[PDB]
Amino acid sequence: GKELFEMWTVVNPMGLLVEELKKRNISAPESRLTRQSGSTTALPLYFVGLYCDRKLIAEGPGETVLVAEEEAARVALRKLYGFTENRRPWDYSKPK
Amino acid sequence: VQKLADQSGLDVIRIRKPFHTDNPSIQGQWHPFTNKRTALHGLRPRELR
Amino acid sequence: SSFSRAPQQWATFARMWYLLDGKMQPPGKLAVIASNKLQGLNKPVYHQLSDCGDHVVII
Amino acid sequence: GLKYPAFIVNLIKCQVELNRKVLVDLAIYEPKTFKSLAALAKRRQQEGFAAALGDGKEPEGIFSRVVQYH
Amino acid sequence: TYSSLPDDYNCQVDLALTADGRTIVCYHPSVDIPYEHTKPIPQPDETHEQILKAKLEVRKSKQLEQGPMIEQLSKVFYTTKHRWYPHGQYHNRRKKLNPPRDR
Amino acid sequence: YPQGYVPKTSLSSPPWQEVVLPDPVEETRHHAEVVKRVNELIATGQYGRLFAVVHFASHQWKVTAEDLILIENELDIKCGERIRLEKVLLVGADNFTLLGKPLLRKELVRVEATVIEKTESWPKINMKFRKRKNFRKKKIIVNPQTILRINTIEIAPRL
Amino acid sequence: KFTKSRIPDKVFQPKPEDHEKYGGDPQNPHKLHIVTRIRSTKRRPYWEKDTIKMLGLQKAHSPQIHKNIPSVNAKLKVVKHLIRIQPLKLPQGLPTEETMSSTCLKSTGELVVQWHLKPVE
Amino acid sequence: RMHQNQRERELNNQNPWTFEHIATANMFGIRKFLSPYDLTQKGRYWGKFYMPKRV
RNA sequence: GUAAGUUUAGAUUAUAGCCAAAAGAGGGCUCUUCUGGAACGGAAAAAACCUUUAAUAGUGAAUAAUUAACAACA
Repeated sequence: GKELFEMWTVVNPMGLLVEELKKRNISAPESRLTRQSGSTTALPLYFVGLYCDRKLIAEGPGETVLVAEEEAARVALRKLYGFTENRRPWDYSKPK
Repeated sequence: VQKLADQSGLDVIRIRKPFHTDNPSIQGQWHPFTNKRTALHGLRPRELR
Repeated sequence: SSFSRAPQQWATFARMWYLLDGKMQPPGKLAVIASNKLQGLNKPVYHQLSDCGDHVVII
Repeated sequence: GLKYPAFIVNLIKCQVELNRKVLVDLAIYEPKTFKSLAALAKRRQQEGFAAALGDGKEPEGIFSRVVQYH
Repeated sequence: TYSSLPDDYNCQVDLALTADGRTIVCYHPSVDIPYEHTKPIPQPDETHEQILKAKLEVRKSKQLEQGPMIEQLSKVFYTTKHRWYPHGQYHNRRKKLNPPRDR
Repeated sequence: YPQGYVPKTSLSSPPWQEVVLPDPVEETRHHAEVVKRVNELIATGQYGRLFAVVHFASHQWKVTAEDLILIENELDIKCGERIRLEKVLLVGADNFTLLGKPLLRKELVRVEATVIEKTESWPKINMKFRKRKNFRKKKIIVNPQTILRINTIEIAPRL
Repeated sequence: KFTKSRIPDKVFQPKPEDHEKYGGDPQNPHKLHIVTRIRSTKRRPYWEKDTIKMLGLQKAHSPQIHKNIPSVNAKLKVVKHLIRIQPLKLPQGLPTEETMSSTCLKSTGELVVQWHLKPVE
Repeated sequence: RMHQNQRERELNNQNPWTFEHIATANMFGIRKFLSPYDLTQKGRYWGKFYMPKRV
């Protein structure tokens, strides 16, 4: 029940993401605003999606565009490293 | 004596729910934007462009 | 899925803005739609103690 | 786009015996699975409408076939 | 296009029956947002605290008195004024120190 | 103008719109193709966590691995013992789900659980409404309980 | 004064159309009744309360087996409004000592002598 | 003509259920709520009032 | 169809009812006679009308009663 970044502290997640994408020779992502609500009020909701080659890789929610954009980076990283929430459960079945 | 063996030391008091899960969702928790269609150019209603 | 705890909670309980057009409509039928969204009965996460209403704008 | 009576009744005619408590869990926590069930109930409703309007001996719907036990 | 629900918002539903007729198989892949349906981020001009301070601007009388301050707060968050007043010592001492947490 | 023709009016046609169902012959072919794809996904093991709906005792539980369940009666099983839940109504993954009518076949799905604790409930007060109620015309009810931990959910390519 | 009443005999003489509707041949009459109580005896006269106890119909929605003979029928007519009568049916024959432990009654009124809990196929 | 009309109404009535059958056969135990005269009058008379359309 | 009934021995309390639905009798009361009732659901609140075989734990399920009904000619 522990999320990755709760056990590992990473500042500037976007910077780490850029380097990782370079290693696999992928283009830098393009940030865009997928969904929006209540922008002018004091309780706004933002969805920001990182698009690569006009193809969606990750989407994240946040209170502000900067916060939401940073959230999208963490979602992307988790998928790359295969530490997603819906990943295969660990295996204690083996008696050996 | 047998009852004591089976028990764990946790307090015997009202238990709020019978079921506990740390991974309730596999497909993603519901939020208002699920089940809402997107629009071309991301135009909010009545915005002229 | 795979969001952090706080953004996940923020997204689920966010409040939405809606628009209704009242030209030539009967006032009673307009009220039924507006009352549904004001209480929050359009959300599967509705509870009487959760304050899950939305904004409604009528013209 | 479904009313409550139509959704619940048609699932029963498909031999699905999920109770109301578990259905709420799927809608909140399994949005894609709930949508699949929504289409199934709608289709069975349409098959019933076609069988009603058409009269005489006609083939029964694909999802309107009832498995039997003994 | 056998599915009776449009496939354009949440997922694509494909329903099939097994040969024996005892099981129903569901295939529901997710739908991604098209690039043509997005907007660019407004990079030119943000912490939520900064938004609040602009909203809760202190203009006249320096720190306002209770009443006028509460009326300002109610407008920003779309509530009534009654929400914002304090309570007595009887109610404050009943409150739980350590309420339970589920996960 | 053919016989039995009515000019279009407000009440001429029903409010609902009639639909045309797909033909049976082509649909069966499509059904077989869909089943084939899903079976390959199971065979290649392209899935993550699985969740199942299991009928146990007299109740239905949505379940997943590592979950805790509370049963409000004694079971006759020792602590630390493994069990198999045999009435399963639904198994699901990220991209596909399987529905029984009303139960899935034994081959497809296997769910195993373990007995963790055997206990009793906290005292519950029952006090019937009667004239001259009194404070001592009262009963305390305590019931036995057991706790199960779900261990694994498995599927096999036999659709 | 409210008192016991006697039904006219014509009520129990059927008509040809009734035989078609309910599907019972006026020959080869069935032997055993299935009776269930589907209403309450409160607010009813005491004679109806006593008969319901004689016929064993104390619990509602539980079937009781009785003989289709005139003496029994005289009592059933008294409480006709509180009960439901269905004729018994034995598609696979009367149960024997071998099959006594495998019978099961369906809602249709059929006492099958084999119950496997498996798809018919 | 009134008597002839009354006969016509009874013969062509499309209601399967009539006051006379239910009262005489005590369906529902309806006789708990009725008077002896109801069997004779067959629901056409109530107190001193005559009902012209009751069949 | 069904499980009570008589005899022997011992023992108090009670001896003013209430409303609904029938049939009468003195003319709205007042008596006499047969039936029913005393919800935690329903009829707006609701002793007396209607649904309701006892009483226990459960984040299961099928049902009962259920104040509403759809101004001319012909």
